[PDB]
Amino acid sequence: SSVRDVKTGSLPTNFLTGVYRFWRSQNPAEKPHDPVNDRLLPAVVDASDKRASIGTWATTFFCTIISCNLLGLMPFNEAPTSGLGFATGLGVSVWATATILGLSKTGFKFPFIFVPLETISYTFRAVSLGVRLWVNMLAGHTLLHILTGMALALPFSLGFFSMVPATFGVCCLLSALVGLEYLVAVLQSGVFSILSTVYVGEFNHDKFIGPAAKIVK
Amino acid sequence: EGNSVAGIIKSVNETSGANLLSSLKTIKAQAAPIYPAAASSTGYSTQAKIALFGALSWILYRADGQSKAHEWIVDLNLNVLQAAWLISFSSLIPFRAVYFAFRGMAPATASTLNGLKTFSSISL
Amino acid sequence: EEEELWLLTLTQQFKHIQKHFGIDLPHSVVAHMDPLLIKKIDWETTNALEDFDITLDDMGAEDAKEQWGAENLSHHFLPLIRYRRDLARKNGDRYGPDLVNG
Amino acid sequence: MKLLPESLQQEAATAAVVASWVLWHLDTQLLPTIMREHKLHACWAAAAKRYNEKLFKLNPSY
Amino acid sequence: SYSAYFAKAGFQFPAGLSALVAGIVALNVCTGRPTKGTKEISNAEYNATPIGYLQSPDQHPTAFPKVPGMKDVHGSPHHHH
Amino acid sequence: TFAQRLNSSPAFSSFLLKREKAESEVPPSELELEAAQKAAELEDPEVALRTL
Amino acid sequence: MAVTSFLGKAFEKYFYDFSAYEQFGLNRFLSSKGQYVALRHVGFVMVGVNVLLAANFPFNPPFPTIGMCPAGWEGTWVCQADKAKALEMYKEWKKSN
Amino acid sequence: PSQNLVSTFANKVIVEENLVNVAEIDVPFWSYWLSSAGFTSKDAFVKFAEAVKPKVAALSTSDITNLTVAFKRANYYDKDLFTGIEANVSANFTKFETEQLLQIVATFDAFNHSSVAFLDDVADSITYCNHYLAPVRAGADELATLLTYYAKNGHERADLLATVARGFSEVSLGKLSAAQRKDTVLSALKAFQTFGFYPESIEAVIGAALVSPAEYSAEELKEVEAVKVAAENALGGEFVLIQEG
Amino acid sequence: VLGEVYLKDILRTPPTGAIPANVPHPFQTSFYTYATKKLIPRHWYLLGGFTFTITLYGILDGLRDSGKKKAYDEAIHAGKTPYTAGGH
Ligand SMILES: [Zn+2]
Repeated sequence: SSVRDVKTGSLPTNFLTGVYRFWRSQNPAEKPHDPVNDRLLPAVVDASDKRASIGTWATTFFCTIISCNLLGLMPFNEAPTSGLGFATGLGVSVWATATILGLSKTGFKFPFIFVPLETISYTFRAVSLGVRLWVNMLAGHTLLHILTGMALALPFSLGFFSMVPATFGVCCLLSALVGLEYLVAVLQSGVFSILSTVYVGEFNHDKFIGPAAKIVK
Repeated sequence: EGNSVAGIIKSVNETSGANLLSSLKTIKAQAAPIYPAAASSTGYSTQAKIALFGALSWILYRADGQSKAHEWIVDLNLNVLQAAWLISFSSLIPFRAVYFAFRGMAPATASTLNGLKTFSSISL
Repeated sequence: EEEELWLLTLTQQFKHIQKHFGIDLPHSVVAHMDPLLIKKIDWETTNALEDFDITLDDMGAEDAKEQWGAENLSHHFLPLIRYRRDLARKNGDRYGPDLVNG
Repeated sequence: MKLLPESLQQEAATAAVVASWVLWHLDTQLLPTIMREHKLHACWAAAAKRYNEKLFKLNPSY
Repeated sequence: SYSAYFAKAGFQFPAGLSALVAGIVALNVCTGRPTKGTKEISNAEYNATPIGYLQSPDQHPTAFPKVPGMKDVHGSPHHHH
Repeated sequence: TFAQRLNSSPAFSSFLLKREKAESEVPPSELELEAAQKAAELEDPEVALRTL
Repeated sequence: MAVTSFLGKAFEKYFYDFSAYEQFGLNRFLSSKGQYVALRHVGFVMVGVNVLLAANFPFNPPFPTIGMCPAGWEGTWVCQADKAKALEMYKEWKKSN
Repeated sequence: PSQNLVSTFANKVIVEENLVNVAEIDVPFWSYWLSSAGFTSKDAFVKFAEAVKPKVAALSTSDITNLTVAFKRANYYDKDLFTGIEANVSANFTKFETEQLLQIVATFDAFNHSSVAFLDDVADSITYCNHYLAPVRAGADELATLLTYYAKNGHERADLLATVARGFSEVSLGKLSAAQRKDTVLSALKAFQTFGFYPESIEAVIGAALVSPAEYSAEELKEVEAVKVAAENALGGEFVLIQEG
Repeated sequence: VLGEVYLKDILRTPPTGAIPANVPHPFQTSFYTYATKKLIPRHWYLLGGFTFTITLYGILDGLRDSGKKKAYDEAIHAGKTPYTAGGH
């Protein structure tokens, strides 16, 4: 009932301001023909009422996936997005959000032999949006399990703290794959939300209402 | 709590001319804003103990099931590989350059406030 | 000293925001000092226009961006034009800017 | 390895609970705080030329 | 100035984290199925069986196994091969 | 100055910024230093009256 | 101590000015500090690998060895590639040892 | 005797005299939701209007909005209550949202009740204390009610009229049925010529009648084109309907 | 003069007694205001997409157990054990 007090200019407030303004920047509003004044202001407010909140949705999916992907790089923790139902469940849910948005631009009726081939390539982006997040979080972590099993075979067989130039070259290769996994954790949360603005932004187009009567000169 | 300019105006009006210039530092301090003083510490809040015991209850539970995972020595040596980058990030990230880089992501902190330019609001 | 309370409340309040904004000012002190600016900012978040200044920047509306900022601080002049209207009503006249042709 | 989960609907619903909490937390807790301090700065930077000129025309001190 | 006001309130969780943790726990306990490695039996079997025979060896792996596949319990020796 | 007000903010008492200085990123300008020093003289309102 | 206040002051002086890149000299051998941290990193892994193995050494490895054996074992339960075989051999070895 | 005991319980415990005895605690909650269920009951709204009069001076803004639109639907005009309501609005005008003030004015426009201090504190609140795009979220049948209430009472406030005329567009009039759009366009042009204020968005309320003139009569279109010529020289130009092409 | 009844609840100075409580947004106050003004008018496409996935993955969980029940019955009506006898 009593909300907490926020310092202005906090670092999480500055990061999320720049993050939100980035994903809002991906589907910008289109400039009308008329100058924007008090005549055109309800047409601009109604143009914003009919646009999807892709600025909010894409930073929902940025912040929920970069938090899940970076959990896999914390010790004692696995990424939730290395699960098949989690990662592909976010990809189908973006694709269904784009489709529900594109189906409502009409009256919820679904759109010769061409259109089964536009549909297939369109229905596969349900699969590809989530599987790309799942495979990247699985295939990077699986290779790290294999190469740290093979790196453990050397000090198990040889001495502890002995014949160290053999294990050093594979402990730096293991260390450089965890570092690549930090890059893939941030990139795949970016590629998921860049592509969510592209897919949802395809149906983010309505008619500008505008002035139907004008006193010229 | 009425406003402090009307407290300045009232408290300057009811002083004599002889003690005007002596009173001006106690009228200045009566209308200064409150900056609350550094209280007693009483550290680690009731929710900061849930956060630290709950993270220790999570780390012990995840290390418990990692140790019987059929690749337990491979799992437990991955926490060494993952915590090595948490150590190598405290020693390589420029934390003052990162603080001022996030500070420029927000337009509220990328510039100074801009209104009210002091020649428009004089009272002569 | 007739309207010195309003002109010096504007001066002292902005000088305290500017000294502390983006450094250590709490959000509670902003909403204390400027309650109707926070009220109008919260209207945009409630009514799904939280990116309205980004929308006017997308469509290049630089004069509607200046009107958006000016109409959100337009209550700063309300203690003056409620005072000057109660002067002119007490002196039998009409307030000037209230009228269309005046 | 582990590829399919024990329940796909339980993992899909964990994703929908986590992402709808982040949607609620952003819209309700974060973005009101973002916009309270973004738009104090933005309204002051957009009005500053017309605020000061309106105030110059109003105060009679000159 | 104002720095000592923000040190007074300490750590605090995000403002609705109790609904996230109650929502993730309610998905992990209201599964509507037995608890991953167990099977529902009748009460006549549950009251008749020792707790050493109710356990399976697969569900109790050894905490730091010297051989991969070591289990802590052995369960019912009455096998149906 | 601005960097001198940042140094006493809660951000620079945090652990990763505790040995840092805000002047190391963008130093205060020559006018910003001379106007913080001029504003120190005028925090005495008697000195501000006799100057004016 | 105050359990909150002492360790923060203790860890801070360990974190900030306690540097074994200078308290142990060590600029004589390494060029930068940017590659002292890239060897303390790999050094943390090799020490952490060698501690986790040695803290329980007589174990049959889950990971594939490449046909190599640790010490004078070579035919025992520690080197057995079949895991149901080595469980029977470990249970014989355990009552003797 | 099961039917006898229930019928005896029904004639002495569940009546409307005890329905108004539990409704004495919070009045504007129970006043608002009952009247939305069709409970007009003018003798019961007398009982409401006295148990709330020691409370109107300390009500929240959503309570005052709940009182007035309940006492509008119940059509019961309690004049010494309704001056306590306008003394809540005039004392707390900064806290009232213009979504709430457009429902309070439409009650005060039904029962022709106005102060001059109330007409300024509603116009000061819509213009200065509220967001300038909040007329755009209003719906033009409520804004036209506010325009006549300032023209009935002869209150010329040119700052309020520039604010309310923002909310008239093709968007806000298009959400109206053509019966309700007709009762609004004639009601908004009659107020815009009473003050002689012809904003640039009067061409959306004039143009709402000139695309579909077949629901308007001859003297109503004589009332429309009186305003159209009065606005063309004021805006310094010539009216032209746009057809989209 | 202009005398503080005109500045009331419009312009306040920085506080001198104590720092007040933060003013809540209407969404932080009640979930019902968030749900009816923003969650359902603006984000129902996203809630519809989360609903589609949970129902679709309940189809695929229903297909997977009807395929488990199919292969189970064709081992007990074939005189075989339906799994690999545990392993241990
Ligand atoms: Zn792992």
